[PDB]
Order: sequence, then structure tokens, then C-alpha cells
Amino acid sequence: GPIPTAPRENSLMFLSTLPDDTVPAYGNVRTPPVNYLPGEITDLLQLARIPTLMAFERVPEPVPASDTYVPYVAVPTQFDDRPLISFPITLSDPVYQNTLVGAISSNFANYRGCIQITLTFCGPMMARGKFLLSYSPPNGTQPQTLSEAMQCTYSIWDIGLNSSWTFVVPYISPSDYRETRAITNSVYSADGWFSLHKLTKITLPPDCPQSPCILFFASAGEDYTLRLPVDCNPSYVF
Amino acid sequence: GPIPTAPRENSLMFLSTLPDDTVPAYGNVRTPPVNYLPGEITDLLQLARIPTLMAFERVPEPVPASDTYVPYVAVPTQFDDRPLISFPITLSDPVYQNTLVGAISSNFANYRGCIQITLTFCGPMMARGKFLLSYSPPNGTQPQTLSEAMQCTYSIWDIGLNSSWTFVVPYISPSDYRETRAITNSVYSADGWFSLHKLTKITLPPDCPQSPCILFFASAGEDYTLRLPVDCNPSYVF
Amino acid sequence: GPIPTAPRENSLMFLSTLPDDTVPAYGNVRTPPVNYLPGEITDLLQLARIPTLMAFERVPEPVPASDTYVPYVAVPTQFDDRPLISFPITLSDPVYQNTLVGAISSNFANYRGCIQITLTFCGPMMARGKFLLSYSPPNGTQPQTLSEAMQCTYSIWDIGLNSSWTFVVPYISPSDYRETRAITNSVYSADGWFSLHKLTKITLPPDCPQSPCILFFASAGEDYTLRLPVDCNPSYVF
Amino acid sequence: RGNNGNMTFNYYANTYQNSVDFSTSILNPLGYLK
Amino acid sequence: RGNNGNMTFNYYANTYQNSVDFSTSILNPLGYLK
Amino acid sequence: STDNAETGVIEAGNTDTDFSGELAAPGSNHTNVKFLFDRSRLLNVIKVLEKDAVFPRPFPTQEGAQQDDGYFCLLTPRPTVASRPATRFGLYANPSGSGVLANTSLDFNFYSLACFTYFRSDLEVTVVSLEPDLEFAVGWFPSGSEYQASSFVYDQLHVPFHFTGRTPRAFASKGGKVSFVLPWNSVSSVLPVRWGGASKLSSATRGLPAHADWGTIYAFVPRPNEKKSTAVKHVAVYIRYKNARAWCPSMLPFRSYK
Repeated sequence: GPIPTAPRENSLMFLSTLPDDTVPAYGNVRTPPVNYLPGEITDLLQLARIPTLMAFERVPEPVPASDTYVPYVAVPTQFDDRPLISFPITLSDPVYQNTLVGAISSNFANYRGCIQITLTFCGPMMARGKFLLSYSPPNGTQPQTLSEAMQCTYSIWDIGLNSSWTFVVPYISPSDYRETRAITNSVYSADGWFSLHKLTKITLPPDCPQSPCILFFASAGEDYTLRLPVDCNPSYVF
Repeated sequence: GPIPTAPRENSLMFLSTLPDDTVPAYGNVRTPPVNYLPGEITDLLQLARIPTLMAFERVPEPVPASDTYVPYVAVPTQFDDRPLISFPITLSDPVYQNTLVGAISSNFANYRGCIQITLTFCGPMMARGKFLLSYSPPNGTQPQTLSEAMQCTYSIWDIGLNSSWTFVVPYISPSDYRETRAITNSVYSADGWFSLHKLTKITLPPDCPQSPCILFFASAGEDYTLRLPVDCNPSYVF
Repeated sequence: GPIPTAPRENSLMFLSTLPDDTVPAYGNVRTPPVNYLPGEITDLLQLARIPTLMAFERVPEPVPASDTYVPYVAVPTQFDDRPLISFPITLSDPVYQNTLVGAISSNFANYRGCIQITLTFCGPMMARGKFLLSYSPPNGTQPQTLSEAMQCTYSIWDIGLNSSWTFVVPYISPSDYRETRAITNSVYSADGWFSLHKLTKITLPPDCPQSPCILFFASAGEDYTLRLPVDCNPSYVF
Repeated sequence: RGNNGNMTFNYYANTYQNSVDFSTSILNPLGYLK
Repeated sequence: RGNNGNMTFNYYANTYQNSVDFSTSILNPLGYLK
Repeated sequence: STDNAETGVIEAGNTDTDFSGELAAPGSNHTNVKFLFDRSRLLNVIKVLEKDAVFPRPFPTQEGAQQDDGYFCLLTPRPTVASRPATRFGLYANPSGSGVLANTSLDFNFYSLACFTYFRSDLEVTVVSLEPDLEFAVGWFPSGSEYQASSFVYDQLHVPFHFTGRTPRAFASKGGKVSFVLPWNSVSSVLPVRWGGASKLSSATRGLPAHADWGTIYAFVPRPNEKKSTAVKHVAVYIRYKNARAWCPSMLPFRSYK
């Protein structure tokens, strides 16, 4: 006689995430070889720690050309005591539109860990300035002038023979994992703004042009781990 | 060929108490750690042997304030030969409304074992009295005066430098388990009344106030074990 | 992939005699102990070999009291040459209405083996008689007078200081098992009549009463085995 | 015994199958005449 | 423990059954009076 | 005896504390908290989606809004209004008038045992249709995330996106029932049954732990949008807790008098 069985409530259903495999309808086939072409991917995080150029809203001179959005900073000559660039950390903000960690975070739900941003100078070698960059966890208002960005967490930076300064936003948190986008902009999903100030004036000889430029990158650090995917945003196709 | 099988009468049903688990629809995830915060619960009986203040009907002076119900005893000065507090043992009576063993018994069906009640004096140190507390298994009528409560099972009690007297109602029974509430108030569900009498008068010097007070607790002893849950009473939500 | 299976014709049915068990809907419970009370039953045959008083139709003097049926024998003084009690062996006859082996046979279908009947005298000690008891397998007619019951299988019996005589009807049979009731009164279900005769007169002194009495018992022997139950007769409840 | 075919195995452990008792710490006849 | 009859085997490995933790690298009472 | 209870800690006392007699055997162990909760329990019922869904708004909402309410079920034991985490629990006793009645929920019998302050488990989702001869489909997305709602046409038929995606789906049989267990996914550490706190740093309602939850289940039929019936239908949802833990005990709901 057959072995007695009892079918449980889960009959004939198929789960999308169901960790099992199905009988093939045609098998015992071979394939072309693989090994000749290099460059495998085991984890996309080997992918995720590549530099990526951020994207910002253009200063109030809208050029009527297509998509007036700018991957650099135009430092002004004039003395004012407000920062150059200030942007939050919510990984769906319109400053994080096409950064890699923003991009492959945009279809996942939760991450943990640090976020490197670095910045590459571009200007004439006879020009030189001092720039500090500063970060503050969420206060009530936003820290605006130099005392507020002074007390918190910063690094000053020279212009010399090199051209960059690797910076890493530290990872302070109530809970170990954090979200990727804020349905309600709470303390669990934002972590305070980031800014950089000019500390002393850009200094440069005569007959060389004004207003230098600085590019921004954004990359995953070491501890940056992802989890638990979600369905995607098809809005790129429309 | 496949292994022959025979489905039995139990097809596709799901039992609520059914001791088995189901295939997950999404797995291989991690979690935040646990170990930092102390105070685990393995059994609720570690919970159940905490003191809890009982609740009684107020003596005939209804104060119009909300819920005139009283967690103490107002001993009178006058000589009368009826007890101070007399209450049964049925774990749904309006004296057992918010005691712990009453509370986590109110959703279970059967228990076994002892029931500690203790009582904490509160009065001026220059006052002193002698109080006995007595317990009787179910007689025909209720034992009322001091000979009846005298013969059965009691303890007298002093007032001194301490302030309490741990008492344990013994566990005499026809059957080893007992019920928790009486749908028909039978011998299996009640166990006779409990009372305490004043034996000699409270004695106290001049210019210190009359009528002292005594608080009552109620806790599970050692052998107090529970079994076999039941659906709850949602009447707290209305 | 799952293991391939093939459900046979027996799907979702439940057999009444089906030797298997079912998943519990609530488990891991305890119970009161057992061991204190004695008198177990492993087999009902330990039950079945207890004496039991038979029941007969009353001799033609119907007392109008309820159920004029008699568990003894009224021996007459008069000389006639027909037996005292003659009854067949079919275990549903109105002489086997409330004997034990009749009673727990009345819901089974087939037995095998012997059937003890014994008889207990009751009379004055100064009275004494000689009684033989006789058994014959199925002849054409019924053996009536003393030559016929003489040739077959018998035992004579004294009256002395004891009061009984254990008799065992032997077990002669075509087939080893036999039925319990006869839907058609065939050779497989009956085994000939049983009778007892008075051999010499009851002898007794003056001024002591006439017509003594004898009780009948009926019990299973050693080899009496039962098999294969059947649905019962609910006619006791109407 | 009873009537079973379960000479190989049962699925659940026996403490889930049927209740067992507490801890208080060739057949026989039914009562002799001493 | 809980309530199971799974004294033989489970189908999936336990890392697919329920989440396990990270790496930060006879019963007891509930708080003494020292 | 003769100890005093004012030290805060008293032990238990058997019969031989002051009387003559010996202590009784332990009966059972239906007490351990990772066995007590493991019971299949429904929390509520659900109106079934059949179209491009839209989900309700933040906290104030003026009239003229277009959302489809009572189609989601933010499955927690915590009190919930309109499928978003509230802090109190309603019971609409006099429902006559205009303005739509919100979808309330709470896990009734969980609190009547609950003497805890923090909780930890995994759960399972059991669904059952109440209307006869029905076939449906259940969907899910994790906590700290949000439902995707649009439609893309295929061969003149408008078909929404929640047929597909990353997060798992499940298609039932002919009047069958779907069940699967579901693990932790929360950003915080342990589930609170009490909370202080607020959602953001300032100007927030004090008390609702918005991201210490589980997720939500929605039901929908496998049909294109333009072939939708006029009769609405219903379906219930069931939860059984698993592998639970507990910490730092507390009180019980207050019983009536009344």
C-alpha cells in the first residue's frame, strides 16, 4: 500500500520567493564555455564602491539648454557667510538621483553603514585656497553659519600638488539598519545635513581666470551593506 | 515512477493548534542583536509570584468620586463579633478582579496548587493589636463567629517592629487540578471562605488617630501551576 | 524539486476500522495519576468467566407480578419420565438472555470452545436425592426419555455436604469456530439440547417441606475465545 | 497495541501524541479467597 | 521547544527557516535585594 | 512570616512555612512564553482590490480626496486606524451620517495576557475568503517601504504593476487558502508595546513608533482592470506568532466593575 499522507493548507499555490526548484521539461543539454572572458561579479558591492558624479541644481542663471543641472561647484569671489553646498542625507533626494549607492539603493529597502563622499579640485596650479567640509547630526533647525558647522565634525583642506580629499560621513544611529527613503521624514531615515564652507579666500595671481571649480563623488565605504529587496520604480520608461 | 501515496480524510484543512511550520515566502535575513537589554521571561510564573494589591467594596459610605473601591481595611473601634473581611476562593469573584494570579488565570482553564495572601500593616508605631486570620473548607453554611473560625485553620498575629505576616492557604482537594471559574458553583471550583478577625482590641496612646489600616496582597506560592489556555474576555475594550 | 507522487484510488475517504492515528489539534498536556485504584481489565475474558444466574419460563402458574421468570427449578414429587429442564445451545435463545457469555457474545459474531454450566443445590440438609445431567449432539428428533439421555454423555450427582457439581459441555464441531446466533438454525450454529433428569426420588424426613430448589449458573471455560465484532442491538433502550 | 500499522515510525513525539502522567515520587485473576 | 512534532527533520536549513543574529565580537529569579 | 513586604521583594511560601504539610508536585508547563502565543488568530477582514490602487494620505485630509480605504492591513498587534499606525483604538458606535468610517483594528486577546514591555517574534500570514467560489491573490511589501501603484497597458487591456515585482506574491487555488511564515524585517531592535518618543525630532505626535512594525497584506483578483464586477467582496487575515521572547514585565488591561 501507499504511504499515508496529509496535504496541508498550502495546496497548489506558488510563492514568488519560494526557495525550491521545478522539474525541467527538457534536459541533458550542454552549453558554450565561459572561462575566456574576464570580469565576473560575485557581489554588486564590488560594483558599488566605484566613484560616481553627483548632480545639483544650477545656480540662478538658467541656461535654456537641456537639463540645466551641474556636476560641479562655482565658488564666488564675494564674501558672504553662508555655505557653498548643503544637502541632506536621504537616499531619494534630488541630489542623490544618479549616484551608484543611490541607484542600487533605490530598489532595496534597508542598508547599514558609512557613505564616502570625496571631492576633486580643478583649477590653475598657481591658485590656492582653504576649504573645510562639515557634517552635523539632526538638530532642530539647520546649522547655517561657521560656528555651528564648526562645533560639530569637520576637516579643513589645502590645495597643493594633489587634487582631492577622501571624506567619510560617520555612521551614528539609533538602530543598526537604516531605511533608504523616507515616507515620513523621521529620525530613522534622515541623519542631518552636510555642507562645505570656504574658510579663507581663493588666492590667485593676475591674468588667470576667476571662480575655480570642484567636482563631487559619492561611494560606499567598507561597512556599507544592503538587505531585503523591493519592487522597482518603472518611471524611467515613461 | 513516483512513490504511491494515499491522502487521508484530513485534506487542506488548517488546525489552529497544529504543531508544524510552513514554508517561508522570503528568507535568509538577519536581524539586530538582542543581548544588550536584560530581563528575559522564560515562564510567566516568574511573573506570577509578584505581590499584587487586591480590591474590595467600600464600607457603607459611598464617596461620589470615581470607582469607590478600596485596597485596605478600616478596622472599627466598636466591639462586634463578626469578621473584618470575608471573601470566597473562586478566581473570578469581584474581590479577585485585578490580582495577578486572578488576571493570568482569567484566560486559562485549570490550575493546581497553593495561593499565598499576605497583609501589610500600616499604623503608628505606638499602636498595637492582635489579629488572627482563618480559613475553612466548604461547610454547609458559612462559618461566622469566633468558635467556627477558631476550630478550623488559623494563625494569630502580633504588631511589632516588622509589618507583615506571610500566610498560605493550604491546598486540599478532591481532584488534583482545579477550575478557575465556576459555571456552576460546585465543590470542585470553590474551596470555602477566608476571613480575618480581630482578637484583642487595637491599643494606642492618647493624641494619635483612631482606626488603623491594613493592606492585602495575593501571590502564587510554589506549587502553583497552570494549564490549557482558553479564548479571552474582550470586555475590557468596551 | 518535490518528490514525485501518485495518489491511488483511495482519496480523502475515512474507514471506520482504519488502523492509523490523526494529528492532534491540541497537545502536550498532562493528566491526573492512575495507579492508586486497583482492578484493571486487560481482556474481557477475565470478566467472562464469572458465574451468572440464568433465566427460565415459569411453570404453568403465572403469578401476575412483574416478569414471572424464574432463576431456579421446582422439582415435583410426582413420578413422570420426562426431564426437568431441557434447553438448546443457541446463544440467542430466550434461556440465554442475561448470561454473561450470552451477553458479551450478543455483540460478537463468532466464538470457539467450551461452555461451563454448573448448578447449586438449595434444600434442607436432611433431604437427599440423585440427579443426572445429560447432553446430546444434534439427532433428528430430540432425545426425550432416560434411555436416550442415557446413551449419550452424562454425569450422575449426589447430595452431600457440598452443594454443587461443575459440568462442562464438551466442544464437538464440524468447523473450529462457531456462530453466535442462527439466522437459519443449521448444524453449524446449534449443538443439540441439554437436559437433566431426576434419577431416584428426593428423600426427606417428616415435618420438613416438599419440593426443593436448584439454581443454574453459566460460565466460559478455558478455551472460550471470541472474535470479530458486529454492530449492536439497541432494543434495550426502547 | 490496539490496531496500528506503525511498525516503522510515528510523526510526532509521543508527548504530543497522547498525555502521559505525573510523578508521585500470561494474565492475572480477579481476587483470591484467602 | 514550543509545540512541534519535528523530532525527525526539518525540510529547509535553519537559516532559511528563521533569522539568526549578528556578531558583536532550574530557573532564575527577577532581581535581588543586596 | 514574620518577614515584611515593604522591602519590595518577598518570596513564596509553601505549606510548611508555618503549617504542617509537604509541598505539591509540579503539574504542567503550558506557561513558557514561546509556546503560549503560538495560536492561529485572525485580526481582521479586508475589502479586495480590483483596479489601480491608491493609498491613504498623511494625518489631515480635507474632503474631495480620492483614496481607496479599507484595502490594506498594516499587520501589527498595535492599534491601527485607516491602515496606518494610530495610537488609540476606536469603536464607531453611532455610525449614522456622512463622511467615511475608518478601518479600525486591534489584536483583542493579546493584551489580556500581556504583562510585558518589550516583545520579539516572527509571524505567519494565513488568509481565507468568506464569500464562496472565489480565487484571489495576496501581496506584500516590507516595513519602512511603500506600495507601488501604476498601470501599463498590454494589448488594449490595462494591467497594474502589482501582479509583478520583487517582493513575493501568492496565487491561490479554487477556493483555497494561502499561508506562509514571515521573518523579522524592522529597522529598530525589538517591538515595543509601550512607547515614549516621537517620529521626528520636533513637532510630532508623541507616542507612535512608526517604524517598529511588520508590514501589510492586500488582496486582489487576477483579472484585467476593465472586466471588474459591481459586487464588492471580502476576505479575512490571520496571524500566529512564533519563536517569541519577552522583556521587563508590566501591567494588564483594566477589568470592568462596572
